[PDB]
Amino acid sequence: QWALEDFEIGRPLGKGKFGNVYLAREKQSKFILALKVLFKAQLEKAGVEHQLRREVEIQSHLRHPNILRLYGYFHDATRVYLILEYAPLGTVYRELQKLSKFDEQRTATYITELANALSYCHSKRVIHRDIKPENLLLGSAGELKIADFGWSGTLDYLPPEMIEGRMHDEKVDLWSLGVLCYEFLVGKPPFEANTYQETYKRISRVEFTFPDFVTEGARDLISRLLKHNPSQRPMLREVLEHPWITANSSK
Ligand SMILES: COc1cc2c(Nc3cnc(NC(=O)c4ccccc4)nc3)ncnc2cc1OC[C@@H](O)CN1CCCCC1
Repeated sequence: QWALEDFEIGRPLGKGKFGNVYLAREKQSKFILALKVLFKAQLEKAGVEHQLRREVEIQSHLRHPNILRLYGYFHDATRVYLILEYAPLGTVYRELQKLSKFDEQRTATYITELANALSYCHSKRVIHRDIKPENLLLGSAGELKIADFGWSGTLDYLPPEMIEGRMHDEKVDLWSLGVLCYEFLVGKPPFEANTYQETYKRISRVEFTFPDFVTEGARDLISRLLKHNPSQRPMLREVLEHPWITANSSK
């Protein structure tokens, strides 16, 4: 049983459509964490946000070093509160804008962290279909943390099966992994274009190319992951064992 009076509120970390996220601290022990405040009146209008409740139930039973922890939640008369693990280094997206693009060691280490996390999720019957840089946070040691932002995803990261209105499964996560590996190395997504229509067309036809600096091992992995036919994509164990991943990962 938590209470608002148990925390000291600090600076705003980000803004959303149903409330904000603040840096906070437990008064007594002085423990740093993140607090998200949502307004009921807002939830019960944008839809029947019982979705929040299901998502909170699901997220609170996941324990992995590469998945952001939901420590708990409570509510009062007008607000609902989520107590979250704090990520000191911020978003991967912000880090990407600063460096322009990552080198092979950093990229390979990140892909390894995500495959492990996605593997644990699949065994828990949890499939994302979403995992943008903006939604990837960094811990104290620089480790990746997967957060739950789309609990309520532009075209760039969507797989062919989806925009083509077919049925999907856990194979969408392999596609996402390919788009991300590419964006990390090149600096931008593989199907980006001036119009929505052209992007839709390139994804469906799987039309993309690599800049000259991209390595052959990197091209190999990404070409295997971005397969039109979902069943032609490798298992997560095959990604963790790919020669390019093994050679450049710092472990
Ligand atoms: C972008 O800035 C942030 C968002 C965060 C954040 N956001 C977040 C919001 N919502 C959720 N979750 C949910 O909405 C949810 C819903 C249902 C069920 C479960 C979870 N998870 C994480 N969580 C934790 N830490 C965060 C840190 C953030 O920024 C950190 C920087 O400032 C620190 N700064 C320090 C100095 C150098 C530069 C970086």
